[PDB]
Amino acid sequence: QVASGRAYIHASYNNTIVTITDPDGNPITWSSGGVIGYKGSRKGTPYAAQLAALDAAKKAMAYGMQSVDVIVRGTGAGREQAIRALQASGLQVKSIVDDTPVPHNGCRPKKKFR
Amino acid sequence: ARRRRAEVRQLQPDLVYGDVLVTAFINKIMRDGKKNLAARIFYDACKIIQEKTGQEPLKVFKQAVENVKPRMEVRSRRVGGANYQVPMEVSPRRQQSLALRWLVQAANQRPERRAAVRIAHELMDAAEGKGGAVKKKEDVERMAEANRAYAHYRW
Amino acid sequence: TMNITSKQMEITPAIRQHVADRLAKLEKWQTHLINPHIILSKEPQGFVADATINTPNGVLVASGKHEDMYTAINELINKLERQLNKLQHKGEARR
Amino acid sequence: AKVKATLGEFDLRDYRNVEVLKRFLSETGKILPRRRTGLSAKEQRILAKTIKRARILGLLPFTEKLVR
RNA sequence: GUGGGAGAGGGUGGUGGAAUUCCCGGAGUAGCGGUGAAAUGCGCAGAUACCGGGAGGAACGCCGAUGGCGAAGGCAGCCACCUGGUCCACCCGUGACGCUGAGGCGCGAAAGCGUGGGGAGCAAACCGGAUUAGAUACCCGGGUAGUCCACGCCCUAAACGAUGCGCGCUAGGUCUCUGGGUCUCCUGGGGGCCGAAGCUAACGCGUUAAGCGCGCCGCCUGGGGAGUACGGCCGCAAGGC
Ligand SMILES: [Mg+2]
Ligand SMILES: [Mg+2]
Ligand SMILES: [Mg+2]
Ligand SMILES: [Mg+2]
Ligand SMILES: [Mg+2]
Ligand SMILES: [Mg+2]
Ligand SMILES: [Mg+2]
Ligand SMILES: [Mg+2]
Ligand SMILES: [Mg+2]
Ligand SMILES: [Mg+2]
Ligand SMILES: [Mg+2]
Ligand SMILES: [Mg+2]
Ligand SMILES: [Mg+2]
Ligand SMILES: [Mg+2]
Ligand SMILES: [Mg+2]
Ligand SMILES: [Mg+2]
Ligand SMILES: [Mg+2]
Ligand SMILES: [Mg+2]
Ligand SMILES: [Mg+2]
Ligand SMILES: [Mg+2]
Ligand SMILES: [Mg+2]
Ligand SMILES: [Mg+2]
Ligand SMILES: [Mg+2]
Ligand SMILES: [Mg+2]
Ligand SMILES: [Mg+2]
Ligand SMILES: [Mg+2]
Ligand SMILES: [Mg+2]
Ligand SMILES: [Mg+2]
Ligand SMILES: [Mg+2]
Ligand SMILES: [Mg+2]
Ligand SMILES: [Mg+2]
Ligand SMILES: [Mg+2]
Ligand SMILES: [Mg+2]
Ligand SMILES: [Mg+2]
Ligand SMILES: [Mg+2]
Ligand SMILES: [Mg+2]
Ligand SMILES: [Mg+2]
Ligand SMILES: [Mg+2]
Ligand SMILES: [Mg+2]
Ligand SMILES: [Mg+2]
Repeated sequence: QVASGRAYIHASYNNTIVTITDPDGNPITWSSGGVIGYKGSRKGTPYAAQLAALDAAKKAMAYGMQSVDVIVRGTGAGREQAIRALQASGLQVKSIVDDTPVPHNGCRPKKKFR
Repeated sequence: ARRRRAEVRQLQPDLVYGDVLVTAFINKIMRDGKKNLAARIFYDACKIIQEKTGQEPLKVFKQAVENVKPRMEVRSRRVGGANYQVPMEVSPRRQQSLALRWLVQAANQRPERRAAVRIAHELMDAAEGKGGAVKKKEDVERMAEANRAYAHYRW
Repeated sequence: TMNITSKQMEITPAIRQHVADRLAKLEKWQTHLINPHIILSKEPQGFVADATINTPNGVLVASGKHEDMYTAINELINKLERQLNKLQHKGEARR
Repeated sequence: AKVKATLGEFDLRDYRNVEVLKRFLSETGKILPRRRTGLSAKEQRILAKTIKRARILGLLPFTEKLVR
């Protein structure tokens, strides 16, 4: 049972995924737009991110989680809304960092992205 | 309404309760211009609204109107390849208009033989939260809500 | 149903069902063709074939003109087909 | 807030000097544009070449996460 | 000749981190993915999202620019070595030693071919799912050549500034890269923009000419047939001239 921990926000154009970890970074609980009754592109919406981040923090609070650092990956419609929703969670949000991965000109992208 | 804003007419208050909301209602009861008809119905109903459930027919009426006005509704936009039902708040203007309309409409579908009775009863129930009108409200409102996530496409 | 007007001309049951047959080409699109109306007409240059048709997605109007009556009718259907494919595909630019 | 003024007279071309060089990187680790460093063209080149050597040596970073 | 400069110019060796994929360990649960909306697909045989470890290939984010360099093709992480071109200064050496250039010779993007490596990502062909009246496509999930390396071929292109090379002459304004000076500026070499004169059918060009002139080379002579046929030469073939 951990009070301090982490929130990882995976925000794509298709969906928003929140996974809350221990301080070591091991998942405690997670949630997504799909974990709420959303399928299709409705998963992508900011409302969905919100509903997901809530349910994630909520579930985390049952393991006695209070403080989290928030780590953000991707450019989503739900990116900001998730950040908001964790702050309104009752969780402490001890920090916010953008870890979104970017190539130093790496692998060739799928034709869509060129 | 391309050009400016479209004036909302005010309305002569009525010669029984001196209240605009009643005439609008009587206007909505009206059919083919026969206003005298549209009047007696409302008032006859008002007889009945006192007769059974002794109370203040004004009060009952004005209550069941607030019990009808929809706070949130869907209005659907085309975005890309699909038509999204979209959540939006109703103006007080539109709520009145939707209040009165469903009221009557649901009234006239009641099984009561005499029109004023239908008007009587529908109003009495809506005051209490029961009826065709009220449903239509709650209905419209659950159809908003569930679309909460289309609230960003909002004008 | 389908109506044909031969205006200032003596037409026939046989050519009437021919125009019914040429118009049948639009059945290809599988979309309701509502009270179609063709009008055949002489002219000093050549014949004239007009048609005006409404469909769930809009209305078709067009004129064929030509020496041979049959090539006028064909021309008419050729012009109509285009209009019909456009009503059918137009907003697919839905990106 | 131009950087070549924010600092004294130095040697860009000196790859070991991490205190000078750190200033020329953004908060995210990126080489800052002329619009910030205030270097001329010819200068800004020598800068980036030597920044790069330094990051190989372990001194300057490559990327850094963005803290809000 | 002496002395300096800028540069992604070329070749060889070596080398750094970000990222993608896969594998292993952990932790965790009901979905992930994807689209205009979906479906195929992946997922309780434990996926996605998260942390640690490993393997491997390709491309080098910021700097980065309307920038630089090259005859063109083209060239971009960093280091060293080998090496071409080019500009400025000094005015020192030679004494018209020049220009062009049919043939010839060499270079020549991508695709393609041979032999042998390599194979992460991407992706013709191919298989599905959608879209659609249909959809041998566009969109989605898969996917093999190939894309990478060595060596050898192929020799094409909107190989474009659709503008051959050299020289001389004919207002300037502006910003830009790179030298030299007694540094507002002056002055070379380069990259842009606007424009005197003048050109042009117009569009536009204009000291980076499409102006005014000389030299030399290449090319045109109505459209289609046709870059086809035949002959010849070249190529492993494709196919090229
Ligand atoms: Mg989605
Ligand atoms: Mg090289
Ligand atoms: Mg190497
Ligand atoms: Mg695993
Ligand atoms: Mg099991
Ligand atoms: Mg990993
Ligand atoms: Mg350029
Ligand atoms: Mg080129
Ligand atoms: Mg001399
Ligand atoms: Mg002499
Ligand atoms: Mg030759
Ligand atoms: Mg080649
Ligand atoms: Mg190749
Ligand atoms: Mg080939
Ligand atoms: Mg082959
Ligand atoms: Mg090969
Ligand atoms: Mg092979
Ligand atoms: Mg493979
Ligand atoms: Mg078929
Ligand atoms: Mg297919
Ligand atoms: Mg595909
Ligand atoms: Mg694929
Ligand atoms: Mg594979
Ligand atoms: Mg070009
Ligand atoms: Mg040519
Ligand atoms: Mg030439
Ligand atoms: Mg110049
Ligand atoms: Mg050049
Ligand atoms: Mg000009
Ligand atoms: Mg002039
Ligand atoms: Mg000039
Ligand atoms: Mg000319
Ligand atoms: Mg000819
Ligand atoms: Mg022809
Ligand atoms: Mg050919
Ligand atoms: Mg040939
Ligand atoms: Mg031959
Ligand atoms: Mg032969
Ligand atoms: Mg072969
Ligand atoms: Mg040729």
